[PDB]
Amino acid sequence: IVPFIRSLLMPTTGPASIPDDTLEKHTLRSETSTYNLTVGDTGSGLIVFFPGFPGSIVGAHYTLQGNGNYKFDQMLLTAQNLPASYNYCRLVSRSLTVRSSTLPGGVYALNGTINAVTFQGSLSELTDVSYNGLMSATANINDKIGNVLVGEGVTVLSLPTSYDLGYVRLGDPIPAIGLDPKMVATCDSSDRPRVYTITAADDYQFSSQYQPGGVTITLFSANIDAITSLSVGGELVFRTSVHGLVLGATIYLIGFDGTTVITRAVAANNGLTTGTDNLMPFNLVIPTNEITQPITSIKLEIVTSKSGGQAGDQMSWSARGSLAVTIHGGNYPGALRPVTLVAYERVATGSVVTVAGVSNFELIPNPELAKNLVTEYGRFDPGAMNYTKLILSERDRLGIKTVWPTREYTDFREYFMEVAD
Amino acid sequence: IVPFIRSLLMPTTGPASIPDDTLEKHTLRSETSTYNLTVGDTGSGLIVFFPGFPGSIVGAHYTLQGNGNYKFDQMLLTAQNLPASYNYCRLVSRSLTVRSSTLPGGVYALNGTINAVTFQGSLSELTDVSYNGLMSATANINDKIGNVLVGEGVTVLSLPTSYDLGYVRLGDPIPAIGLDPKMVATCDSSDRPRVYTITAADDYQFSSQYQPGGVTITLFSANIDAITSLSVGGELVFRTSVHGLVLGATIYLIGFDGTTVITRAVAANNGLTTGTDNLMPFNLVIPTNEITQPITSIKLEIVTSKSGGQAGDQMSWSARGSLAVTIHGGNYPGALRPVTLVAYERVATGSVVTVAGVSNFELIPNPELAKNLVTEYGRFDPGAMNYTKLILSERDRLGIKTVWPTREYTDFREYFMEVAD
Amino acid sequence: IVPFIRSLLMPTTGPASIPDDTLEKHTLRSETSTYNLTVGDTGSGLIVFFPGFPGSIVGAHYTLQGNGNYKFDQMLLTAQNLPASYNYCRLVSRSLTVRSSTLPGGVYALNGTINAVTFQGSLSELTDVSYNGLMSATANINDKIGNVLVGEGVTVLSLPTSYDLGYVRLGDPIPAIGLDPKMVATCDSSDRPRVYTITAADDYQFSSQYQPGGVTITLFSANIDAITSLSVGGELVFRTSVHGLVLGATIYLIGFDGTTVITRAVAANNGLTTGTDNLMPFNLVIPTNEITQPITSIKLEIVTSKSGGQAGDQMSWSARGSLAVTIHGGNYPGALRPVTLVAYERVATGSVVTVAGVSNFELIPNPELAKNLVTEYGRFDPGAMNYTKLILSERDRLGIKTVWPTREYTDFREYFMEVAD
Amino acid sequence: IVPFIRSLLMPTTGPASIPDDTLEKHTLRSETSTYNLTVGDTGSGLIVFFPGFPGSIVGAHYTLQGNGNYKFDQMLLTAQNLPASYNYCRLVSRSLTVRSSTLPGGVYALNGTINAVTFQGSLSELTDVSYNGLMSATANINDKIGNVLVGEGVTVLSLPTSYDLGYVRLGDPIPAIGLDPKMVATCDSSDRPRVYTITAADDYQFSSQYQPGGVTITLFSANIDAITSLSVGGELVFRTSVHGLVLGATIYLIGFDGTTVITRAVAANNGLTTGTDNLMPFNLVIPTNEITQPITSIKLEIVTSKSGGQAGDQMSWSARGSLAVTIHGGNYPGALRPVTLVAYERVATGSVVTVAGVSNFELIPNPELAKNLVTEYGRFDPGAMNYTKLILSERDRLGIKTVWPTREYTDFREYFMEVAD
Repeated sequence: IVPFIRSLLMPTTGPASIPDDTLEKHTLRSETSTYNLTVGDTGSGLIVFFPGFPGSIVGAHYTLQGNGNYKFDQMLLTAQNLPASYNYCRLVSRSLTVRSSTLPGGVYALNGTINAVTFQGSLSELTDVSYNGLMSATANINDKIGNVLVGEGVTVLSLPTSYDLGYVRLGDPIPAIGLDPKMVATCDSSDRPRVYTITAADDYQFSSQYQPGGVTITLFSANIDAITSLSVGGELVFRTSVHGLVLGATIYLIGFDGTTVITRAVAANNGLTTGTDNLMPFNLVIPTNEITQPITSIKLEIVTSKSGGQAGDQMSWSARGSLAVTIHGGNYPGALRPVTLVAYERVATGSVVTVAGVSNFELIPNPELAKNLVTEYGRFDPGAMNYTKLILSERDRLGIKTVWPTREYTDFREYFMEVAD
Repeated sequence: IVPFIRSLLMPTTGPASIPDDTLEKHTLRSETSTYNLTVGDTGSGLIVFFPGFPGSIVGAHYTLQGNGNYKFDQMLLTAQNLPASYNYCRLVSRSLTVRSSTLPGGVYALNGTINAVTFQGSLSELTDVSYNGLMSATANINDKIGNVLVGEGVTVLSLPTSYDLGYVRLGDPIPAIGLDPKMVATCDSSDRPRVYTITAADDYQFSSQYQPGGVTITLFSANIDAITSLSVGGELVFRTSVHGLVLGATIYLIGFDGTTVITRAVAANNGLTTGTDNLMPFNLVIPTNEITQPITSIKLEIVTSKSGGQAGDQMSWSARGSLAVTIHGGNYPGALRPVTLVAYERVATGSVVTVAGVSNFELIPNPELAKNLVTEYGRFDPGAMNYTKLILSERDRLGIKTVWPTREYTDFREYFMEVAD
Repeated sequence: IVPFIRSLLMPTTGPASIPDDTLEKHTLRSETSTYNLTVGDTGSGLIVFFPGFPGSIVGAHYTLQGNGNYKFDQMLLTAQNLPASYNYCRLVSRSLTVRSSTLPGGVYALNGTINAVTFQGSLSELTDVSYNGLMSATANINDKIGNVLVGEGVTVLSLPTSYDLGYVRLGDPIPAIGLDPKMVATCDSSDRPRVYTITAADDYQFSSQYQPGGVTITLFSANIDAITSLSVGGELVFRTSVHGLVLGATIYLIGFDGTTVITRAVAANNGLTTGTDNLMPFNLVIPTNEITQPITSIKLEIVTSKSGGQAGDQMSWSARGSLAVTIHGGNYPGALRPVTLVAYERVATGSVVTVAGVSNFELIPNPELAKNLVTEYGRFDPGAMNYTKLILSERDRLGIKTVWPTREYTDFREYFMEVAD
Repeated sequence: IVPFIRSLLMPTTGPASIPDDTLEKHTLRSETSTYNLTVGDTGSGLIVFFPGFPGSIVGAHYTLQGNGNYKFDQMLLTAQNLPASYNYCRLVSRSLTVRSSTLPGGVYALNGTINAVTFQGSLSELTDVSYNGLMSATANINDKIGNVLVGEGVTVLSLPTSYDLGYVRLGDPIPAIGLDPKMVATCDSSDRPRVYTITAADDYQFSSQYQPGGVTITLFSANIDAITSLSVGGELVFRTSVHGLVLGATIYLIGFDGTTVITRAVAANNGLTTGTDNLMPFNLVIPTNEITQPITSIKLEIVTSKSGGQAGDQMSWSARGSLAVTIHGGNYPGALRPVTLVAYERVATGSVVTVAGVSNFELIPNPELAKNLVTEYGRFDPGAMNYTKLILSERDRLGIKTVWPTREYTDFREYFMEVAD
């Protein structure tokens, strides 16, 4: 127990039912997140948070490098894997703190500052993720924070991205036996899916002379976002006057760090018939476990080649067609929607950047846990929503930020927490 | 600023946040719609409006013809293309006025009357769209209007089709580079998709003697609705005792005027094996930009033919199978749901029918605009919803129509607007 | 007499002192503006207003043409030329009405609609001046108006663009005798000048083979705004390895209709020395009387040529340098700042578009009129400003527009004018 | 939203309209400033702030050196370049914090103290900029601060330098196409220009014997200030009895660090005629982009030389004449007017000096942004100004400083911020 507003503004307090109209028998839980990330050779890095993620995914750590590129480090998660025990969930509140806790055994460099912003969009949508670039990702003053000393730390508060949302299904494993030992079956978050429609080519003319092994072109590359399962569908129709051409095609899903996270054969070894229409369907389904880090983009590669060939080939074809990437439950707010970036720099190489937080949820147990876990509709307390609405409404005057300098936030935890001690 | 009810009942007033439980940081906007449509040779025509469309599509103009058929004229849209600047949106209120403004340089014919109704369904669902046919599309007296003088004009008011709806994603373009110059990548409205399942045939027997070029049959034709992207999936399995038959199949998407709006090859040039099962998959994905006018139906054509053939063929096969048309975000209310028809007749050929309106939305800026556009949760003012509920509840006693004679509506704009002048 | 708010919201009422802190002995005046513009062959046209212009310039009329170009018609002014009788001035309020009053002797075509917007910028800054393009020039709903019947008309209200502004000096003629009969001497509006700095070229390389008469290139072309006097200054330095090159340069000031409004020789017939630096100064001063229509842009043309020349010239030079266009009193708000466009279309060719309005000012008489005109500081009435501030503050809720459908505006003239009848 | 006083005294709070009489439709924005400056070999440096700068320029960093000279490091700016999105602006409030965040990897030297003052004049007007020299730049006790520990930090608060000021035009780029790729066209801040009139010489006699290449003298050197565009005009008349003398002249604009920031040829290679008057005009126009660091002075150099010459020359001339340097919008308060210096010393070489702040403005969007950005007159709340006046009036008793020890300032953020938490 704790009035929803208390939990909303100070999640470390514990959970409370969200006072909206979504009346479902459920249970409440608090999940911690503790990490001791290590600073890289550059002393700069980036932590990406999914403030409203309806599940155990909290964020991911990337380190910046000499080449100015990022290198995925690891995913930031919940103390326990919710999908393992519950099937449905809803985020009530969340709070996290990035802050350094060490100093290499050979340094006294207070070194370290932090910049943080809350982008109203998906990771791939950011137009600039440099330390200082972040500062202008939003126009909202209460969603930024500049040069906070790393020692002091920063606090990330998760304000609501909408209420009266339904429950999300965690990527819980459904019962299933198979021949393959590594076979996985799960019921994924589907509701409110995101769809990206890509018109790869509209009668695009291709041509290059022969080549042993074939010539390869990257037809397109688009920015998409995904943390959980998605699927590509659609079809590409090819036409050619040439004889004996064998097309090969592969789709790639690239991580935030430029790394290829997933690769699939849309159609390898395909023979093109002169004159007739050559259909090349897409039937991709990428499961969650295969997505080892956030997907920032997708690209299509086509490797054209001919059965014989000399210097005489001048291989050529024409392609028309569009695809449709569908990331399940992608449009459920907070699932991919708001991203909070916490960038640090000048931090002593090797020093630790400690992350600690709490996530509160409304959950529905899986068949097994449901036998010992009682569920109930939320406690009823009038005007709880109105007050929330009022609060949020007057959010900026009240100074309720999403990214706070831990000190300021701490003083707020009395500046409206000096009642019921 | 303007109490939601003021905006709801008089949209020309400006926007206001919807007082529901969907708490999201957003921005408010008003978009105008101005058109000067020209009357055809018949002096009769039809304007189709999508009252609750969550975006820049307001409606479409069709002109009636001698053959008694309609001819699509053009789409009615918002002053600016929202998907270009915002990614998510929600309609707050909308108001439009159809009314004549001219008279050919050789006429003094007051000529012109208007009939209008608000159908609780998709365009294709209308059982009669004739001038007088409309009058009985709904049983609600406050959703009809008969023989309003065209000079006087009519006003279309957009009442809520549900509240607490989430944001819709506009067909905004996602970042992407490709080889084709005319390559398009966008993130479409997906949430609350509409699905039509069509069982094309259940062991349907086909047979006709040979024919040079082949014989062609239209397997089925069904009414579906679509304004934005959709996709057809499924599969048809064929069986045949005959040898060397090559099946060809194409899908058509027809406009409201009978015109073919889109055509795709589901599978052209396919060879049927005697005895074995012959699978014919569907992997269609129709992007929005390709839909030049509302889609009222879909049909499948199969062209069967044999490799040799004389008078000896008696080509025959059997097909089983069902498809599944999915129009993304189709079931989000107002996306396709309520259609308001404004039919006019007896209007002087060549005279202008002027359309003017305002659409108010709650919007979320795209990554670029988000750097100068601040967003906030809606202003909190208690009892705003209740009053709305009350108002709507007592909607018919209060005489709040969706289609008004501009005069009556004008007097209502004082009959409940004579406060705060 | 009339409370400033009465005058502000209903200028046809008469003048009143502005209740700000600019305490100067002055006099009050109302000036009418009556015009009967004639509709062109296209039936479409554009009227440009300078709502806050501190003087006798009200606007200008342009007619659209087949080639889709505009043709300046004439300037819209005050009943009398203020600069002739006063030296200083300040605009208190202004109101204007565009509306058709005729119908060719061979037509009964109600034909005609109007679109109007108030752009927060100079004329040249508009990114689209088409009939429908205007509709999205501002995001403010109360600064647009769509498809108003031309017969009904539109009313342009002039809201304040800032208060506590000083007096502007009218282009009044100063005493002066000269040898030239057409010699003119005046004291212009200077305060708050606008400055445009143009870096024409930074070591720009030029080269083309000989040519009798020379080869001519347009170095640059930029958008600037001016209605009254301006002046170009600066300098271009040239370098050349070639011998005997004679450069010629001219500056053009182009009207809104593409027409050249003014042309001046920055430096015609100039000999370039090989090796040394060749300075080409600008000392232009364009007086008001020479500006026959609003200046939308400026461009520089350089005609290079050689003393001898065959096919052997390969004339070439390099130029570095920037100019500085200074439009006197250009940044005084309303002097060029807000432009209100009133576009009409479908209007019967030959029909009259009547313009009528009133402008109220605070004025200081010239030496001669000052002998019979008594001046006084404004009448003091407490809270006049606050109420104004309050009103303007709550401007959008109150529905106070800058462009109104004359009918609505008329009803407002009671909806807040039903007191003191 | 936030009462102007809250924003004024605690800018990190957000923007609010200034409650003065300058009524203009506008928009409000907060811009951050984050920098991690590095301490030089001397451990001492100087940060120069322009507290009231009406735009994106916040200040500039200089490092002190062994030779006791400063070396410009870089300009301190706003998170985003305002001139890129807005055309007009007005500063509401500003707050900045200089403070160290590191310590070299080989030190434990708390080392570091700060001195800060707010000079009521331009940078070039300071009579002493040494660490301790600053302490006596003002007599106001609340505009100084001595030996604040660098670790603790200092806070720079921006008090009003006048109200009821008009909007300033940002150096926004005006539309323009040219032959040179690096051609730039912009509309600069002009209103309230500063003018320096320099009488270079009044019949100054010059004479020196011949010299190959010529003899060069620096005619004059004066202190002027400029951060944005300026222009030099005027003329020098020369007289000589000698024959065949070719004068060359160049103007230099020197930075705060003694470095030449800009150099221009006023007139290179000029032949002096014996007896007649020899005019040497100035037509300089220095654009903003060329000013890479604040200009602290200007000087004129004249290189006299003769066509022939042996030991026989005794070159001599006489010059009369005065120039007029005009820095556009230079006298708009805060544009150059008050400078706040933050000097640090004894800081560990290599350690970081972190700068962080917020700037709040009232802005007018450029033509493009104006289509999605709504503007409004300021919110009206009575007595807001009076209270301000009262506050400022009693400024010293209340202890409202412009330079605070971050600790004291922090406690003030409760000592008058313990209301509305």
